[PDB]
Amino acid sequence: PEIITPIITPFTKDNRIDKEKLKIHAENLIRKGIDKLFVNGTTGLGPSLSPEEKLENLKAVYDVTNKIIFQVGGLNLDDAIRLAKLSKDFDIVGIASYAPYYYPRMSEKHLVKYFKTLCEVSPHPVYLYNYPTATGKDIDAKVAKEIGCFTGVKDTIENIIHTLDYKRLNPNMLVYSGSDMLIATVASTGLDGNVAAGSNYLPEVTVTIKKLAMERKIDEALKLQFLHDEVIEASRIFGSLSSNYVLTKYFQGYDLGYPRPPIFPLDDEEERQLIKKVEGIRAKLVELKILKE
Amino acid sequence: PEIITPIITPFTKDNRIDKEKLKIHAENLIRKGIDKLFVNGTTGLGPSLSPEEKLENLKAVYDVTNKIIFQVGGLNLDDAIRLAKLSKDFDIVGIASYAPYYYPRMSEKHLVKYFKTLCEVSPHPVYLYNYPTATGKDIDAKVAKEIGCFTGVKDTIENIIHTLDYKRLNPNMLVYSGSDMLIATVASTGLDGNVAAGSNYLPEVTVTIKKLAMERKIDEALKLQFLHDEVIEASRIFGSLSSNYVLTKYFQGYDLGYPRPPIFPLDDEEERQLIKKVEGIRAKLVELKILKE
Amino acid sequence: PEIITPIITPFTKDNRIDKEKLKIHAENLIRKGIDKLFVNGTTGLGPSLSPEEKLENLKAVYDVTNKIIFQVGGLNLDDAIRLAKLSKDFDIVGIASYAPYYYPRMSEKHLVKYFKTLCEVSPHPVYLYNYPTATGKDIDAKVAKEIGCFTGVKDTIENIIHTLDYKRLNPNMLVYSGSDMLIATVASTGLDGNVAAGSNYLPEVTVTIKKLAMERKIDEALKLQFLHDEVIEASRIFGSLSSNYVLTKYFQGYDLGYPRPPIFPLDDEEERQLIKKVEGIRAKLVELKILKE
Amino acid sequence: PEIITPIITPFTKDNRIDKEKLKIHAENLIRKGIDKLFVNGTTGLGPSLSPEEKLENLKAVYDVTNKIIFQVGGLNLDDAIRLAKLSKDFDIVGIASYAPYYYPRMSEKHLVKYFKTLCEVSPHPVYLYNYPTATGKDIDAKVAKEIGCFTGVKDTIENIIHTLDYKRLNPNMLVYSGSDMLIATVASTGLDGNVAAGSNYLPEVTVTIKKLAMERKIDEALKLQFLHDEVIEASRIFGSLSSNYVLTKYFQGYDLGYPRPPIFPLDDEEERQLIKKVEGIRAKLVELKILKE
Ligand SMILES: *[C@@H](C[C@H](O)[C@H](O)CO)C(=O)O
Ligand SMILES: *[C@@H](C[C@H](O)[C@H](O)CO)C(=O)O
Ligand SMILES: *[C@H](C[C@H](O)[C@H](O)CO)C(=O)O
Ligand SMILES: *[C@H](C[C@H](O)[C@H](O)CO)C(=O)O
Repeated sequence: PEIITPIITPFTKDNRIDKEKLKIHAENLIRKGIDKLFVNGTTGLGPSLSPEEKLENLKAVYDVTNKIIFQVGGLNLDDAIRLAKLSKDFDIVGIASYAPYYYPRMSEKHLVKYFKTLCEVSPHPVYLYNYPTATGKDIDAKVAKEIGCFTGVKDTIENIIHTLDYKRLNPNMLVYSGSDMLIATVASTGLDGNVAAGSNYLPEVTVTIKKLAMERKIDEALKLQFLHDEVIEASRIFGSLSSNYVLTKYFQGYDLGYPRPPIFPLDDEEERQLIKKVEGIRAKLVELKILKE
Repeated sequence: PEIITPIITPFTKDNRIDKEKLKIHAENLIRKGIDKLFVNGTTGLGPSLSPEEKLENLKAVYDVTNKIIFQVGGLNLDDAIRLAKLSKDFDIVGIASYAPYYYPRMSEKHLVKYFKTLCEVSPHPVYLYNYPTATGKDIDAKVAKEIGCFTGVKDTIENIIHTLDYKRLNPNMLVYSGSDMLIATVASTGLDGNVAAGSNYLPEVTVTIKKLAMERKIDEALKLQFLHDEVIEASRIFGSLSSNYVLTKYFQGYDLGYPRPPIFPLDDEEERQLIKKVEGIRAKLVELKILKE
Repeated sequence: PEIITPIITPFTKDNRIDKEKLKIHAENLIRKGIDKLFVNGTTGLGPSLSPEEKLENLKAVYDVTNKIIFQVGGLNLDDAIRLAKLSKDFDIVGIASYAPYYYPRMSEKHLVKYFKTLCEVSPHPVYLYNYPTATGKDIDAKVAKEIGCFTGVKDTIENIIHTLDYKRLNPNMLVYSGSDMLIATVASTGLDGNVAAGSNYLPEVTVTIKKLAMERKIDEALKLQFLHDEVIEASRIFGSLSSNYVLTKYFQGYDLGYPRPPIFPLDDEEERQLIKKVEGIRAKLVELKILKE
Repeated sequence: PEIITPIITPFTKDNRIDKEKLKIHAENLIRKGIDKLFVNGTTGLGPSLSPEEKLENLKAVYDVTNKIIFQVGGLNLDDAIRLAKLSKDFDIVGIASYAPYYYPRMSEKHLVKYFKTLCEVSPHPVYLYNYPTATGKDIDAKVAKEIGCFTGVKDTIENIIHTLDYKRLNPNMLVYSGSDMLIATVASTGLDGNVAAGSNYLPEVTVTIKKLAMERKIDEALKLQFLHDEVIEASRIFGSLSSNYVLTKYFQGYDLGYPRPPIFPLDDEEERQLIKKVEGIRAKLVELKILKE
């Protein structure tokens, strides 16, 4: 199974993508063993990016690696098709899309038509990004089977039965969990890996969890998974999407600029409180030799 | 109380806004007794419009009327602030925003900041568009009070206790329900009216439910409310946002072109089946003299 | 429209029904203008009562009045049938049942059969007690129509569109809201009344809101409804079912003993903090001559 | 890890517990390798049982094996205390309780006090039965740690993150999933097993999944798990609690009488239809040498 990072998008204080900070982060993740990078995902604020900015993300990360799944979805199908077509010139792993968001109670037929349209124009394997809480609707294993053209799915949902059903109904699909908390379990249970937001700031931890689980060191894998869970939980206190920038600086040492408002940066008081929640974990990880310092 | 129309956005065959068609629709709404037009709302596919398109919509409708509430919200706060500022040379009723959508679990602090920012830059009264199911979060009476700068609220929620609480906690605030099914009830119970999607295609009915209820003719208001409910229900069969276009052409006699995919137009057969569901209702309304021929 | 009290079941210090206190409570409710008493409801802790105790509550209240709806539902259909049958010697308004609770995913067919079974053996008119949050299932206007034998419905739900639909789909059905916060609205919108927990302790307030709304004094009815809402809200702080006991003694001047654990009594401090939250309101109602003091 | 059966309670035509049938089923389960029996659980319709019937189930099952977890909870705490103190004379594994069900919005303090009360009187280890959808309340790993007296937990929830959390926050606690669909996964990931409704009718399948997973034959375990999932899905067509009876007689060859209405028995036609849905699965199981024929 693989660890895939939904890469954060660094923005400048002028609210533009900071390409040079993006490349440093991408080079580091690849160096520390991350298999592939998911670009324009939730963690990268994809829904806050214009199509031009989605493409800009791909270009900059493509300077570092071709190990990329390129998220192109949105509420203007013509723009999503254009991005899909444009990816022809990049030797990447796949494109992806979440379901059309915001609008409640979209028919099954319309949702299927949306995805099959992307498949029809896609010059690469197409990944489903299933995230019901964010998008307001579910594209479960049976609907995915009906769409019929997915190479893989990232299933972000608090229900592993739901995730296993993709494998059960679609044996040749790649099936990933969107949870950092499930890296040990997913590697234990025959699933294909994790697109793990926490691998932005602790790629070492997520890779080592997966390694230990593969080795069938399940108790050791769980011990480390449970320390990583505490960092995930600390990140959620002030808002994980914002906290991810702070934790990446803290653990990896380079910064990633600002998020894009209304995803606001943590203020000084919030940062201090976040660091006090994780510095002990950071000590344990250095002790364990997972982190250098 | 008032009937406000979240006006449909007509698109051409090639996915641009049909400005002349939008002006015809707007003019007919005003002439048929609609009080204001809520531009770039959900019914208008506001989340699917770039900021420039949001501005185009305001300019087209403004050629017809200044009775406008201009919705400017989005996931790029620099863009919504720009739209808010640009509205200064339009003598309109107000600007509006839904909450930042898609991203789950955004903090009270951050949501509060987003809306206080818009109010800080706004040259007009600001209206809250509260839509928990689409945006994934709720800006209730309490949070509205803490933001402290809203002139009015559109509450799209089935819970009328929730809507009544805006008035309870903010006595001066104008408070509209986002439901077509609650026109008689809103009018009876001391609230300020409805922002009603179905008034796009049946403005005569929604204006008449309001008036009946205003005159304490509750049984009659309800009779007509219950008829209108059947039309809402039929619009949901193939997708209300797509169905609104078909109903407007059917009931009002002019067309509004296409929605924007992934809000896909109904096909011929769905159009036919939709019309069959509402024929006998059209007939009742002609007979009641609410509609002509 | 009516105000109906889902009467509290006072328990003794050794966890038995206090018959004398229940008769004293029932006399006062009837004296103060309450229309009917709903016995073994949620407020009465019906699900915590054995079938014997549910009969005992009926016998006691019936000493005071004929104006009783007798709730008999439970997870043993034979006991519910037996309570239905035993009601034949009581000259009461009707019997009632919530849907079978606890077990999720019960089929529509098995739900219809449970209610049709009770209608088949009932010597009295049958009222639907619809409470989806408590029971885990919804018996909506269309399901009620399918069951076909309800004389009325109490709909405890935060969605008045849902409550209105009972009237729409079943024009002869009596339709009550289970909300205290909706007394002004329900009377202004053509529904039949409220089965209101808060009328245990403020029957005078509930009757007055209803009267003011009936007389079309909506702003007066709201002002009063909004004050009542603050009392409801205070009661939720430490748990409504437990607080109702404390409030009834505070406002009506007699003791109602204890709830039945695990609905635990308020402790001295909770009781003191609660009274502190409503004492300003008690003063205002005295000043308005709604409460005599 | 273990497979624990939440054993069905067989009822006679006249709605009493069929002791002899219960004993035969209990005996067969143990002989087929089931580790422990969970008595008066959801599958055994415990909320539909009086305290006297809960105790009668314990006595009959105790004739067969002492490997019993005795579920005692309900909405009368005195009766649950009584059942707990009565279990003193039985040399069994433990007692258990779900949270007080039906009543929404019970405070954490009241839920804690309910369980600690049962812990203070228990003559055996105490197990948490956590079932949020059925009871309306979640007693999560943090609340479990606060209560402080649980030897183990049965977590009936699809979110395995939530189940792993009990282990994380309470490392000495026995942690079981209530899902039949998570048997391979739970065994793989270092949890203690499953309390599986489907082990009533396919005990041999559930124990083999567990053993395959234990042997790290994940693909083989999943294959069998996926077949087992199809029987669970089939059981849900006409209602799982009712269907469990028909499947047990079908797969195990003896009958378990009747459920207790409103859990109504399947009819002849529904039985025929269910069997036709699982026939082909039975053939697969025979071909895999799990079942004889
Ligand atoms: C995917 C990873 C998950 O969707 C986020 O965990 C959900 O917050 C991504 O694109 O970030
Ligand atoms: C426990 C087993 C689970 O609670 C169910 O199988 C899911 O409803 C039980 O006691 O039946
Ligand atoms: C307002 C009306 C409601 O928001 C929608 O009708 C709900 O679908 C609007 O902006 O369209
Ligand atoms: C009816 C009152 C409402 O059903 C509950 O108070 C809602 O909590 C009853 O029987 O109490």
